[PDB]
Amino acid sequence: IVACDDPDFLTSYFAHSRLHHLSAWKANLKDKFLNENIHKYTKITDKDTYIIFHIDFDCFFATVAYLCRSSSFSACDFKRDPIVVCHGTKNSDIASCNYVARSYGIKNGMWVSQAEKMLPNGIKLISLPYTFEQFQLKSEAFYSTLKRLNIFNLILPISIDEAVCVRIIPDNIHNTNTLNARLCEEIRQEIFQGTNGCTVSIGCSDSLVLARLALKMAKPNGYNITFKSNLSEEFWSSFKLDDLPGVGHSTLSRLESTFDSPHSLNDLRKRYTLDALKASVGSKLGMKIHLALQGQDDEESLKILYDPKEVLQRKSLSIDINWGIRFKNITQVDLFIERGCQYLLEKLNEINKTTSQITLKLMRRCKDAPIEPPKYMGMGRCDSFSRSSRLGIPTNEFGIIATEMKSLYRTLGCPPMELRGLALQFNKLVDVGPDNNQ
DNA sequence: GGGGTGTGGTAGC
DNA sequence: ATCGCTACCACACCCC
Ligand SMILES: [Mg+2]
Ligand SMILES: [Mg+2]
Ligand SMILES: [Mg+2]
Ligand SMILES: [Mg+2]
Repeated sequence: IVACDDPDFLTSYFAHSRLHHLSAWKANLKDKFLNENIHKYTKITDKDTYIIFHIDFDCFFATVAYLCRSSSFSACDFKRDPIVVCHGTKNSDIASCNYVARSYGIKNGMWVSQAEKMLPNGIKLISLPYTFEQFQLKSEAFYSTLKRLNIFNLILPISIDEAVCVRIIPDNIHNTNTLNARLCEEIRQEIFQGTNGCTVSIGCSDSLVLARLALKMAKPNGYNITFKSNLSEEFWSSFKLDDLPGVGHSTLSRLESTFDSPHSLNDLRKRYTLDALKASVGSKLGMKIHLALQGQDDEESLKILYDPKEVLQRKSLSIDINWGIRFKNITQVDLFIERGCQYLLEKLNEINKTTSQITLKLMRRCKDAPIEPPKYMGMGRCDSFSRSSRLGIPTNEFGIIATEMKSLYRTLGCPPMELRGLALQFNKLVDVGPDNNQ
């Protein structure tokens, strides 16, 4: 047990946090792409007609944690048992659940306690531990396989378990559903072999948004090919409103209020107007959804194809610790802030940059919220506060940055015992060149 | 037209 | 027990 005032807290928390792993893995994949392409020009031009293959592991952590499970779980059956990956037994996040579990309504992000109640009696939840190194090794085999196939002009990392793969079609060549199905089946088989038993699903289309939707329709362990020319009511009626990229719970609530609770993308596209859309969820998001309901990408989403090097380039650097934060005095808070700045500057030096603007954000216990929340060591119900500061000169100096971060904490006025979370941010990064004379 | 700030939401497991 | 990260767009609202 490592408490937050222990010097090892940051190391231990990040070693156990799957959300930290997800972000660190994604950051590393983007840096790797930039390094491998520093002298290449595989970007998509206006002259290119392309097919998108959106490829994603099915129930990634659950599949891999199963395939690598310890001898204690040897009898576990991936096809018949409801399986989750999680740390705990009660108010612990289900990071991933297999499709047996999902047949009872269990979802990624659910607490174990909530998921257990959806099982009929006699049906036992199997909880597997995280296998983080294995997750990374399987993802390595995934990206290795995608490259080795020599069928994509551009391979964009989305996450540890997901990539957007672009195939350029010469007008020389007549593309067909038959060829696309064969490519999907090749990819699915080669990844199944290369990962020793993991399955991917694939969405294949001529836009990013349709490929994402096709991917959802393909799961589990399948593929779907839906081009703009194949769109139909049957397609749109198959999707929930929050199946649309960019539509989470808050946008969903607004759409349901404005449009009389649509229950499918078909309902929505028959009811909406562009203007009512923009009024409900905002102008840019409204335009994105409007175009999406046409099967079309918006300008912002297309930038990753036209200029992947710019989109994938890191523009900020931060840490967030909103779990296990229980400090008794300002001395201990300040030491934790110093430890966090040390960690961030190590990352900042690895990428050979300085920073010209920093932010501290905190979570503070709501005045009427219990001191110990339902989730062990959780932040609970909180109010958020943030404050930023522009540095005079771009710098990587601990003394300057840590001192200003601690000043920023002081100006937010949160008593140490009320603190439930801290984020430390370098908002603007500046290159370091060969000329540092003045 | 340019700039700034803090806040909100989403994305992957 | 339990590990509720983190990058980045978009917004509302302020200044010249
Ligand atoms: Mg998915
Ligand atoms: Mg997946
Ligand atoms: Mg994924
Ligand atoms: Mg969505």
